[PDB]
Amino acid sequence: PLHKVPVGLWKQLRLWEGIYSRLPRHYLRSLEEARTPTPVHYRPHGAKFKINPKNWQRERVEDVPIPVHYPPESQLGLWGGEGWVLGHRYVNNDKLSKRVRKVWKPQLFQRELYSEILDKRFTVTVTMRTLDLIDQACGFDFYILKTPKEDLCSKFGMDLKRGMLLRLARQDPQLHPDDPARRAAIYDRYKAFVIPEAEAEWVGLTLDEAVEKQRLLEEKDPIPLFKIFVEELLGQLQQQALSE
Amino acid sequence: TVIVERWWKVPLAGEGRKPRLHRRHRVYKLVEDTKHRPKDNLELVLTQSVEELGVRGDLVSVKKSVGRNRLLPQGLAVYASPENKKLFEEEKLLRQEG
Amino acid sequence: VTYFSSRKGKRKTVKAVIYRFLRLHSGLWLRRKAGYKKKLWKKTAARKRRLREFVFCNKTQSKLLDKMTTSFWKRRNWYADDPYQKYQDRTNLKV
Amino acid sequence: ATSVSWKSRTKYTVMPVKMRKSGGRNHTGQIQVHGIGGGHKQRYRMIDFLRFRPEHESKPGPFEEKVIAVRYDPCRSADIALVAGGNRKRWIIATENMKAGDTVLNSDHIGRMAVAAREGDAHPLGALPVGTLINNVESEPGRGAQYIRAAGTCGVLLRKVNGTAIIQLPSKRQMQVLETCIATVGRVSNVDHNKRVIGKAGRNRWLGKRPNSGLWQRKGGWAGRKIRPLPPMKSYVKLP
Amino acid sequence: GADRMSKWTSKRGPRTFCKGRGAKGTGFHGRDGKFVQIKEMIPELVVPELAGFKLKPYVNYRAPEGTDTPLTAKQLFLETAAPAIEKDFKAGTFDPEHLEKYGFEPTQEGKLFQLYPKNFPR
Amino acid sequence: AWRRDIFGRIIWHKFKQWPIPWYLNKKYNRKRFFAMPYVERFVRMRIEKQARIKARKRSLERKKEKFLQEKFPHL
RNA sequence: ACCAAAGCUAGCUCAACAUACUAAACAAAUACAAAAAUACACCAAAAUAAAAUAAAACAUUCACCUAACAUUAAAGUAUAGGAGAUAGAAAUUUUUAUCCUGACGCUAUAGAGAUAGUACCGUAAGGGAAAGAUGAAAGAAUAAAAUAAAAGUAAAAAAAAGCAAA
RNA sequence: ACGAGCUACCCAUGAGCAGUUUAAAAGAACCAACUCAUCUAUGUGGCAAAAUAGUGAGAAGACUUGUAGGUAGAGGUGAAAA
RNA sequence: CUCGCACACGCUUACAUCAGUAACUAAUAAUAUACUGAUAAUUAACAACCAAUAAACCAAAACAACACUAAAACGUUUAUUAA
RNA sequence: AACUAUUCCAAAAGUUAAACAACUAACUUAACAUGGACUAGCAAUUUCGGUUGGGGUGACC
Ligand SMILES: [Mg+2]
Ligand SMILES: [Mg+2]
Ligand SMILES: [Mg+2]
Ligand SMILES: [Mg+2]
Ligand SMILES: [Mg+2]
Ligand SMILES: [Mg+2]
Ligand SMILES: [Mg+2]
Ligand SMILES: [Mg+2]
Ligand SMILES: [Mg+2]
Ligand SMILES: [Mg+2]
Ligand SMILES: [Mg+2]
Ligand SMILES: [Mg+2]
Ligand SMILES: [Mg+2]
Ligand SMILES: [Mg+2]
Ligand SMILES: [Mg+2]
Ligand SMILES: [Mg+2]
Ligand SMILES: [Mg+2]
Ligand SMILES: [Mg+2]
Ligand SMILES: [Mg+2]
Ligand SMILES: [Mg+2]
Ligand SMILES: [Mg+2]
Ligand SMILES: [Mg+2]
Ligand SMILES: [Mg+2]
Ligand SMILES: [Mg+2]
Ligand SMILES: [Mg+2]
Ligand SMILES: [Mg+2]
Ligand SMILES: [Mg+2]
Ligand SMILES: [Mg+2]
Ligand SMILES: [Mg+2]
Ligand SMILES: [Mg+2]
Ligand SMILES: [Mg+2]
Ligand SMILES: [Mg+2]
Ligand SMILES: [Mg+2]
Ligand SMILES: [Mg+2]
Ligand SMILES: [Mg+2]
Ligand SMILES: [Mg+2]
Ligand SMILES: [Mg+2]
Ligand SMILES: [Mg+2]
Ligand SMILES: [Mg+2]
Ligand SMILES: [Mg+2]
Ligand SMILES: [Mg+2]
Repeated sequence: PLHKVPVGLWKQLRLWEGIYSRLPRHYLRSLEEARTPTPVHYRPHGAKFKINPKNWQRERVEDVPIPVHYPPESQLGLWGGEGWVLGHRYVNNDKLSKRVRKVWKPQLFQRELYSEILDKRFTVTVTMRTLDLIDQACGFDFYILKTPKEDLCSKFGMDLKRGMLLRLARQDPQLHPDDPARRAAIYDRYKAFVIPEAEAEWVGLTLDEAVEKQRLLEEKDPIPLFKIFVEELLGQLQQQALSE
Repeated sequence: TVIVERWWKVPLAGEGRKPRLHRRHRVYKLVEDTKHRPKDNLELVLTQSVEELGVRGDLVSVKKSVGRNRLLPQGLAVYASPENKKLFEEEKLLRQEG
Repeated sequence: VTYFSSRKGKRKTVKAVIYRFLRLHSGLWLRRKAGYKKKLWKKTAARKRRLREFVFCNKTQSKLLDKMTTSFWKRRNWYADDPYQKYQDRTNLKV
Repeated sequence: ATSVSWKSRTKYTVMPVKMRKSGGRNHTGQIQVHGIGGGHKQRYRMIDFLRFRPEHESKPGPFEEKVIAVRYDPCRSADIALVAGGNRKRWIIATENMKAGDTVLNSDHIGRMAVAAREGDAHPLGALPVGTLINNVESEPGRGAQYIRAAGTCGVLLRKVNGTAIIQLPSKRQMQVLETCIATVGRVSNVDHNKRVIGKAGRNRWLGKRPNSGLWQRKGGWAGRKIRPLPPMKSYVKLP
Repeated sequence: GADRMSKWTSKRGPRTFCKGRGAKGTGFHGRDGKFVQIKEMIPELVVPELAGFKLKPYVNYRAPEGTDTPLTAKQLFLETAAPAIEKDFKAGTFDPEHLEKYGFEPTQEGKLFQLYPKNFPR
Repeated sequence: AWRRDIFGRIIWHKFKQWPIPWYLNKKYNRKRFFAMPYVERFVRMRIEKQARIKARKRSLERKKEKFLQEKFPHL
């Protein structure tokens, strides 16, 4: 016999039933759409169409991402959207030579970075690509607000972002307690990214953490039947009092 | 960062279908190592006067080692960004005044 | 030869044929002679000519090539400017 | 699976402590070192290898200890001596002629006049004469003794340059150290340990030594008599 | 080939294997190694005087059964709290804040036998 | 509580009374209520197996009706 | 005349539909040596599938091979390949509802392994059976009723000479 | 994936070795228990998928042995007999 | 004619009493510790379960006087709390 | 190939002169540790052409 719905859709229809239904819509819409991550290891060709060199004919051409592995320790730092390339290689690059398994590993560095909005120095493992992206986006906090989830690739990056996004939507006074000058000054330049509060606490969440959170907002000790029966009784007694 | 390219051409799937991959599409040739490129420079705007490099309110080009690990942590410089640039446009206009 | 393909279940063509032979529509196959670019200084001009020819294959070879080649290659082709369009019909054949 | 090492006891005791041999196996259980196992059962005596160790941090000065008894040790080739002063006892490695009912000085104090060296004496290197025999030699000051502990071994103090001592290890290699490091003066106990004759294979087994393999290996290029110029001098002196 | 299927029991193992049959522990091991019983952990049977009362283990056959109505939270609310509540709302003395006079209990942790975590066996 | 055990079954876990709170408890801490990823495969199998059984129970009942209808055609 | 022989049921197979997809049953006990109410902790984790095989050997290669996108064509075409074996697209095209669900599928050596993952066999992972037939009634057993047909025997040992018959 | 309850080697923790000879508990000697397995005959679908009868070697040691643990197949372990 | 009584480990009712055995177990019988049924049964003093943290203790077991070398398993007491 | 050690270039952190002559370079390296090479160890994959008055040796193709 057959499953009525394809198994590929069993993950999706898992999210249409049960507690996942009661999750905030903006969050589910942030998980739904998977935007193609910025090319990192493979280098993309710009054109859609390319003239075949051998053939002399106009050829349709597509860009296929190269699978990259992210060890879990990459989720503790920020590696700049990159990771391990697991693959094979020919020796000497002659197609006729041996074919050999090969893995290319990113070069990692211990670097401490300063977050303005979070007023803190974090000791983080980053790549040279991360530093170039921070450089290019002109600030640490900039790089973290200005980059999509798929491009950071870190749970830690997403938690940093959740944090300073909250600090922006709240206008948290505890940022710089003594100097409202510094405070307004900093909260000023980042005014482009400011989002409401209901959105800001759901940004960097894994589906697990989300389901937990929603389970805790929904936590209620079932109401004693004495209450409900008392209210039914007061309803009936007030309708017996108002009819005469 | 290693930049890598496929030895075997991948067929097309054009409608938005995901490409159908074989094991032979896992064989890569190494086209570049970014770390081995001749390295670029970093452009900054100094907020104080550095010994060798220059004055407060100056536009300087250094090597990224010196800029990342000395100047920017110590608040001796800021990035070349436009919003940070207009500040020193104004500073240059109100300096030469008095 | 693949008689039933994996994806389509159709019958594949052996491309190694399609590069060295030519099928007229009559069923005759046409081929180059072997070794015609090889060691020319060492050969007679007569032999060289015999080599520069385009020649026809015997029945057995023809049937073999037809089996190794799908239907598409046996279709009637009208090419503009085609050298060989002159030769694709057969004439005055009493058998 | 996983085994825990027996080597956990935090507080120092003169009392013999019980220990578990493991023939050549690492903590995973695989054989790392071949040919070890099943000796006689042994207790272990904790040895204090820092010879200058002021009892209380209150009185820092050079102190003196009495040698109570000199005992055999199963764990090391040298013979060891029980040494008591103040309220405290410790096991130290015994110098050659050290005997029971004895007096032994432990001092960190250098001086311009050096010192007349007895046996049990522990002094900083800079405080000794330049021909002296030393054992239990520290590397970095405050570290504790590592070098020249084996039975009947002695190194020699060679010279003193630039607030630094240069000594000669029993392998006849030279070692450069600060002159602030402590050493004991003399040859280590039990000098005839060299000439001991193991009579029978059984005796070897008593020492926890399992026989060599039976496999026949042809000798390689590594084999022969290699005559190498003696190695350069090790310096534990960290230059600025 | 041993025995897989037959259930594991104290009769089966070595000397060192002692596994109770499921009676409940009445105490702890004390100082001397001797065992100490805690008078509180030993169930105290509460038995009424049966002698002066008339009921029997069986019932007369011609005695009727009845229409079977399972007790519901509602019926119990109507036999107890409803007369008192109606009496004090009709009199205007009803206080939605404190219902405790009607027998409602806000929290269970004060009283001896609690209903929800269920402090008593039977 | 409704929990998911090692085997991926959705189980009703009754609670137990302890003198110490749950994070300080060795023995309880070494139970796992959650499944690892491999378990997901087995879960699927379970479903399918179940589905089969139901599927051919249904077909049986259907069959039994037809037989009877040609044995007792009083309709 | 013995040994035997015959049933037609148990259920199964393949699809359709379908809601949606870990059944049933939970009082206690169950992750101490599972089924043992009760004491200060720890807890947890990921790395490319490989090869048999095809190439008449074997070394690059070798569809499918536990990753949703179907259907009609384009097309076994463009391309890719020790340019060998083989592999192989796309642009672009086509697809009209819902009911009429069943059977030129099996019938106890078949159909599920299944009366059962049981017995039994393995230390363990694991392997894994066989077996049913009276009648409306057996609350009709001095019991009544239709095959007596396999090999094996009995009823009934053998009598010169020979592929055993012609 | 599963296997070191057999066997190889280890780790913990226990247990055995009587008589005789010797200044001696000396990998000495005689000889039991104990441990092995020399030589022959039985046996060869056997009592037994390696035994029986005799006969032999060691027998305070590199000895035998119980219990609980360890090392795992690209491995382990090995007084090498693959 | 002489491998006996007990315990550990392991087996799990194969043990006990009464009855039955045409056939089933015993490599045959007789009958029964082993097949069948019914009914019972091993009772704790033995055994398992049965404290932590500090602190003084260098000093073998060998009839232990005292030693040998291969350097050796096995606890007292004092303090602090121990339902 | 991987892995284990070696050696080197690059990456990464640095450091010096304001360099020399007349009228930018050079050097540094604690533990980790990346990319690309080198030399070994330990290894991985695969194969033993045919004819032959049997095969082998010899001979031959
Ligand atoms: Mg030792
Ligand atoms: Mg010694
Ligand atoms: Mg040797
Ligand atoms: Mg040898
Ligand atoms: Mg079994
Ligand atoms: Mg027991
Ligand atoms: Mg027992
Ligand atoms: Mg008692
Ligand atoms: Mg092949
Ligand atoms: Mg073949
Ligand atoms: Mg082959
Ligand atoms: Mg394959
Ligand atoms: Mg090519
Ligand atoms: Mg070929
Ligand atoms: Mg298409
Ligand atoms: Mg069947
Ligand atoms: Mg079957
Ligand atoms: Mg017959
Ligand atoms: Mg005849
Ligand atoms: Mg064992
Ligand atoms: Mg004796
Ligand atoms: Mg002897
Ligand atoms: Mg014998
Ligand atoms: Mg005889
Ligand atoms: Mg004998
Ligand atoms: Mg003898
Ligand atoms: Mg002898
Ligand atoms: Mg074990
Ligand atoms: Mg192999
Ligand atoms: Mg091996
Ligand atoms: Mg050999
Ligand atoms: Mg049995
Ligand atoms: Mg009986
Ligand atoms: Mg019998
Ligand atoms: Mg090889
Ligand atoms: Mg291969
Ligand atoms: Mg040959
Ligand atoms: Mg041949
Ligand atoms: Mg010949
Ligand atoms: Mg011949
Ligand atoms: Mg030859």
